[PDB]
Amino acid sequence: LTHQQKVLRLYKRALRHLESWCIHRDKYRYFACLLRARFDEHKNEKDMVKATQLLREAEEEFWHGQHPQPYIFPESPGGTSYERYECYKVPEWCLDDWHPSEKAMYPDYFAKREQWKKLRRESWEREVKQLQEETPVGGPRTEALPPARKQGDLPPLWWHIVTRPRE
Amino acid sequence: HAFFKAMLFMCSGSIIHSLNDEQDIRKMGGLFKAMPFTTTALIVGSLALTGMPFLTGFYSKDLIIEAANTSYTNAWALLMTLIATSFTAIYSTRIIFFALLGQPRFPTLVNINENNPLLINSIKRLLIGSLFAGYIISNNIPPTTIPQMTMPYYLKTTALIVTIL
Amino acid sequence: GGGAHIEPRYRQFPQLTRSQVIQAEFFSATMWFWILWRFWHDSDAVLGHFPYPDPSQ
Amino acid sequence: TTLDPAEYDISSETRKAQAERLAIRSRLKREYQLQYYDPSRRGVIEDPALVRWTYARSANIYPNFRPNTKTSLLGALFGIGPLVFWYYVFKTDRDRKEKLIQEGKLDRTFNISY
Amino acid sequence: TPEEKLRLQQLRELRRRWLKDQELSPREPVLPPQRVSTYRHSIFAFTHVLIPVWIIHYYLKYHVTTKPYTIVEKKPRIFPGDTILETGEV
Amino acid sequence: MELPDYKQWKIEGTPLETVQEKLAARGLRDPWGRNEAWRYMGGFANNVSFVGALLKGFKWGFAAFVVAIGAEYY
Amino acid sequence: ASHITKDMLPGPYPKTPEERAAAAKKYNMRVEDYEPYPDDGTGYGDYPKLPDRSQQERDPWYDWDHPDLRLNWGEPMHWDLDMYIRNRVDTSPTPVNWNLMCKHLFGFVAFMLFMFWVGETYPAYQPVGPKQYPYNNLYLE
Amino acid sequence: MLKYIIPTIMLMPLTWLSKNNMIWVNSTAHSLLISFTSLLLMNQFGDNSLNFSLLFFSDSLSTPLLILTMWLLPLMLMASQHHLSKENLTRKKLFITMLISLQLFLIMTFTAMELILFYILFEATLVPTLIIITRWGNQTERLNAGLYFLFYTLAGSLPLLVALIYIQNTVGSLNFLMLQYWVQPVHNSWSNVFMWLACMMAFMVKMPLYGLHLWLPKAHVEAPIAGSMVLAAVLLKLGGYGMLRITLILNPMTDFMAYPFIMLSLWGMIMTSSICLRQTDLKSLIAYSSVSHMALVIVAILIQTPWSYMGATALMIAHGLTSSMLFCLANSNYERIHSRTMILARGLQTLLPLMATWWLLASLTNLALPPTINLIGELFVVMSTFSWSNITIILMGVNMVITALYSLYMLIMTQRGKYTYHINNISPSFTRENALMSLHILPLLLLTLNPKIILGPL
Amino acid sequence: MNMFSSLSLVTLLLLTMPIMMMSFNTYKPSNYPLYVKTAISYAFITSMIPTMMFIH
Amino acid sequence: APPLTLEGIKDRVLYVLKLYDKIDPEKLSVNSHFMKDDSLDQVEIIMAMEDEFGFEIPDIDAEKLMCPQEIVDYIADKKDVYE
Repeated sequence: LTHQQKVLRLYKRALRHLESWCIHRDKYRYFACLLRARFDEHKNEKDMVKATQLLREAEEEFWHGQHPQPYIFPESPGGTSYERYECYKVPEWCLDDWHPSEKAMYPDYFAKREQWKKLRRESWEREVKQLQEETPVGGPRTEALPPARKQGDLPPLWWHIVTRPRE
Repeated sequence: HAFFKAMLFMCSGSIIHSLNDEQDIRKMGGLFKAMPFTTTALIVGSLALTGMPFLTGFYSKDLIIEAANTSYTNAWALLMTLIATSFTAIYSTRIIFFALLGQPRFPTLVNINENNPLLINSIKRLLIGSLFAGYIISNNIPPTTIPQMTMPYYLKTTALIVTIL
Repeated sequence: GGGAHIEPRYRQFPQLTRSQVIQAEFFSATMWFWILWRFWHDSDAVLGHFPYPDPSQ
Repeated sequence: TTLDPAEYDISSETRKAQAERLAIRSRLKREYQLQYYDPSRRGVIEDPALVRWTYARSANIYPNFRPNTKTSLLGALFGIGPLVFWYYVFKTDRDRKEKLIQEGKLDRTFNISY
Repeated sequence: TPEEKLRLQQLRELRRRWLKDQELSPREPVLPPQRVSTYRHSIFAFTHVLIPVWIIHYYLKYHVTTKPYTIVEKKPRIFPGDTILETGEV
Repeated sequence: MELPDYKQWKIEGTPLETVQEKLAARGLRDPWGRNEAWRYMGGFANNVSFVGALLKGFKWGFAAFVVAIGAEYY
Repeated sequence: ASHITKDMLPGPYPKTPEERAAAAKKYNMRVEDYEPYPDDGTGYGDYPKLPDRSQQERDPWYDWDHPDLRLNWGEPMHWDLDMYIRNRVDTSPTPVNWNLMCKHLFGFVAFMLFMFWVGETYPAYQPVGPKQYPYNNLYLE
Repeated sequence: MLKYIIPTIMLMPLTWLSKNNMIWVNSTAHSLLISFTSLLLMNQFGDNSLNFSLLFFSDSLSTPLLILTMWLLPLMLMASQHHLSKENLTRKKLFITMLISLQLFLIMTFTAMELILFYILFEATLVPTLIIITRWGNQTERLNAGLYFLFYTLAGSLPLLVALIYIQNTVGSLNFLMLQYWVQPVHNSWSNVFMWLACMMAFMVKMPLYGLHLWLPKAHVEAPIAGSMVLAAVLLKLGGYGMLRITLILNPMTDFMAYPFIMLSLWGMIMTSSICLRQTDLKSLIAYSSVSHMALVIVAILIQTPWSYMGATALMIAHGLTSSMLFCLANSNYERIHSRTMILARGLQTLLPLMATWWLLASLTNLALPPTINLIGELFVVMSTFSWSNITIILMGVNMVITALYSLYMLIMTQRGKYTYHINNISPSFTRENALMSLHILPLLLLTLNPKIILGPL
Repeated sequence: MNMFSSLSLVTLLLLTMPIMMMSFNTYKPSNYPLYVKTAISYAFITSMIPTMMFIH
Repeated sequence: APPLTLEGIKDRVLYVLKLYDKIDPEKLSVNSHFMKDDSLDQVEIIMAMEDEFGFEIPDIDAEKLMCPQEIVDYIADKKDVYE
């Protein structure tokens, strides 16, 4: 993380912590531009300690008095009912063993199920042809070419390209 | 007491399912956003929760704190139990003043729904029995003990005034 | 999906079905019919009281 | 209590060449996902971090061990310590009860059970 | 960022295409298969409640004559003296 | 579907929007107000009342005590 | 059948730079604040080179943690520091150490002395002397 | 046993005599037919006592104990067929015969009529169980655990021959427990202390203590193929009942030195329960549970005076069905995940919903749901040692509280998400996996209907 | 007088009937939240009867 | 119980262009790229959807949100939109 974008990680949560405490909507909305004037103290300057002392005093009065049980937007890392839908929980590929008269239903769905597998069954003449080439030695985050230079299939095929939908 | 919150969590449960994901006292609005009936159901319950002026549990709540007149307590106990009668009463309006009073505010696609006679059968069956709870059972009972029957000046009903403030 | 009994909104105050409000209105009255037996007939202390019970002589 | 936990410190420009410690793990992550994505695996990953975990915890602690310190002989203050103390409770017990059971009586007369 | 531009364009042509694939129900694809197959209130409750009445009452009439402690019903709690006795009370 | 059209609300009453007039001694000033003034105005100032509204407007609080009392009464 | 550096060994100073990472990559090039020096204090039966403890700890807490699964659920490859105490434990909140609850429980510690007093309703206190006169002194007549 | 050992020895010239793969269906078929003959001639009345025929059987009169001994052989053959079918047929049939031979000595044992036939049968085991650990086990460090499986039980049991023949030449003859009417008392000496010491200490080798029990999480940790003889090792540990035979008489009055066996089995009781909440092995997880409430019964016996023999009769079979059933849970979920480490099993409860009921009721026998056969005896251990003193409820009650966590510590490990892995472990709990998982609670709660037969003299 | 507590034992018996019908022994076309609600619906008046005999 | 399709977000992302009074309703509809219109123009432009949508807006959502239709693109991946 860099020093300039360290301002941005605080700036969104500076106002996000405030609407936890408000009672109206305009009461929170009146303090948006009102807090903006403090942000408009040093508009554009150098990147040295003058920009760090604006953040070094943003240690206090940001963590100091921070969010007394705030809003959480319940579908989140925290919050209630964040992972509540777990009786279903999307068991993708639980459907290998059937021993049919249980595979009687959905006839066209299984006919398409084996169809997509040939896209995964034939990708390593193309994906592994660039997997040895795109990585220089052992370097950074290893996504492929996002078109794979002819046809990107996927590169992340198929557990990510057919990833779990929510309900 | 068994009448009360099985109504109340279920009456508030229709409100949360109406929005389907916040379950916060934040972002609620006023009472009348096409919500006639369940707001009428809450104020039956919330006024009873203030400390029973003549509502559902009046023949049980009042005959005990006025049975604390003749006692042999710590005397810190009567200086601790009767104060919470106000603290019970301020629980009531807290959902009135924050979910039922102010301007309408919560996120959009307002998909409210209150039309299911399955739920209407449940609420109507309770409140008929809820209001006549302490007033039919205690109306016909063989007596067991001796009542107080003396509640003097400056010592008698001021816990109701504790609820008023 | 299947039914359009109550419409979706964009904060325009979508109206009610105008039949729940009758039953909403009825049980706001029979609860205040019960303001009858609060005072009539019921008092705060139907007991009588003591004259600061002094006269021992 | 447990902890402060010191979620903020200083930078700019302490240890400019310290970065790309993710290059250790992203090479393993590339070795992870290439092992993870294949048309036929039918089995678990070897995952040697759990192999080196339990076997260097359940076993290979007694070859590590030596009694060259008294803080390794410190277990005398926890194992045999209270084990004398419960008997120091219980030896004082059961005899004071017995003397009141031998000399004098205190029980009810309908104590068939027991 | 201009790097992920070709990303998430073919992914929408793969993931949502898989969801276009996943949205699939050919003529309600239940077979089921084979085979097939209010006012009464005549036997739905009569099998429910009206049958176990006679069985358990037989289990009590055949119980008091066997066990020496049957029902152990308490005293009369009578303030006057009445016709079940011969005397009266003021 | 197409209910939130622009140039629709166009803040006109809304005494809550007097705080945007309050910042005129500082100057911010135009952008923006329509977010917090989305659903405050219109019939959204219905504004359910004080203790009378928990008596439900005195609409049914004291209706049937004078009609029930009373006859016979000899 | 993995025999090469199958576990830890009698460390921690048998050329500790050649420990991490010829195998067991807890450190990248023996300067990552996770080189296998942290044998707590040895002599005991603790961990040796031990790709183990005093590395940065006190929580895997199931964070946002999107660059892999990587928090606690979804198997990052080789970052084992300590386990079996953390599937139910967390990081620091906004308040700090202050044990005010014993002072909060001290509210009855003043009224614990009030437990010695009596609680008769009538009459009032008049706490000046023995003129209160609790029990029976004289006879009928 | 008139003819109980007699039909089952004829089952032995039937394994290698038979055909090919028919040997599994044939061996199970004959085996259940003996189970009725066990039930029939036994369970007779009944008032002190049923001396059965002669000098080889006293009919297990005071404690039946013998029905449980005969379930297991038509119960493990269906379990051992998980991972055994990779060898020659003549080598696999030898593995069948040695387990059948294990039952025959234990059929004559638990009745045994005597004491000089007891010890030769008390040591008649440990020969077939040791061979099972050596061949067709798991990965290495087997052979030291085979040596720790010896050199303790044999180390402690040898002074019994020093003790018993010293009794046989002194006072009468120990052929008959019922000719033990004349029993001289034993006073406090410096010779008689050792006489009681060798009489008792060998029985602490099998049902363990806080001491000398390191071998017990070796045979259960390093174990045969899929809990095969591990189920038999459950009866091997509980089958040290013979303290009930011996110390009921034959120095009963030495209780002055009972205390360090009371205390050591009591603080060690509360300790070894919590010694496994940070364990990383499934087969070690049930093993330390099997120490704790098996160490509960020892203070029920050295403390005399029944209302203690009542529950201790039932507490032997309490985990004897339960821990055998838990090992059946642990023998499963290993043919599908080939490592026994519990942490790798995140993301269960969704692939196998049918056996998820069986996880619930099994661990509901440790909380134990007081109308069962488990909390019907633990209340009588309460009923005894509270009459000893008022302190004993404390350390014994926390044992009922630690295993409340320690059982549900396993159940919650099944519930996790997205499972990260497992293109294997597909198999949705086939017929052998769930029919063998049955027939444990199916007699257990059945015995809770009229629990009259599970009662000692007593 | 025998039917003072006999109706209580009937009340303490019909709860098992949705459990006895869980064994798929000619079970009802499923409607199981409805069938349970009906099973509770007739026990209440059965529960109402011996309350009147107690207060006499 | 109410479903959702592609057309709801195509209203709202275009609507907040006119809701914010700094941006006139004369820009481009779906691809304005926001540089022709540092803080408070990459956070404030999505602080309104913090009020309306508000699913906490993670750290990677800033550097993608330059292309205003690339804002709309991944929401259908998150909100699981039709077909």
